[PDB]
Amino acid sequence: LAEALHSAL
Repeated sequence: LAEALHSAL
């Protein structure tokens, strides 16, 4: 989650 969310935004 941390990584995916960081890149998504």
